[PDB]
Amino acid sequence: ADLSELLKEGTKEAHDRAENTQFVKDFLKGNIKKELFKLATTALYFTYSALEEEMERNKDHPAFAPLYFPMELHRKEALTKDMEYFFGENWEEQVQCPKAAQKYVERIHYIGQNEPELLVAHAYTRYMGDLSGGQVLKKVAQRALKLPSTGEGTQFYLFENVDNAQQFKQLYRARMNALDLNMKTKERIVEEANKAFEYNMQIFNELDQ
Repeated sequence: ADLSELLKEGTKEAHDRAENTQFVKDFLKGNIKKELFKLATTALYFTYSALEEEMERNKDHPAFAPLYFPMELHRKEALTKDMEYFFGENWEEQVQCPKAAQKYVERIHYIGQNEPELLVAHAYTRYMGDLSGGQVLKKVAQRALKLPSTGEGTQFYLFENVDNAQQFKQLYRARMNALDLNMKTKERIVEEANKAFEYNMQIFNELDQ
């Protein structure tokens, strides 16, 4: 069967779990304050920094190269602008990676340096999710926090180099389904994706407290 299908079905439970967390529900209803949003943004910065470091490291690797999309997808530069907006120019001195997020970062670096064929598990749970929910989540944050309408603080949510999200998202699935993979390697990818959903759930719970 198709990897994209195995992932849609084999991660539906862990997807709904992390999606039904208290943080996500409070966010959708406009009930997240600035400092808490700054903490959540800090966590995204170190997470995407880690993942994109490993994607660059494996940009030539046959089990990942077709999905290397630095211009279309990478978020580190956008998240840097948002950190600059929320904390000022010396923001790096002002923040530390949260404990649950550091555990996820370690797992990203381990996968990128030892089992690169599973990197697609972490890319698929991140950017494909990010691509669809971007505009909806951008709007609620701008309103809740009264952010400038020139976009400062929400650049993470804008994929400036992707003309049509729906068309790119189709092209990405097709590339993923065309990766030369036996049925064993495929199932490891679904399990690593469930692991990723679990890490993101633990990051959300840490933010709730």
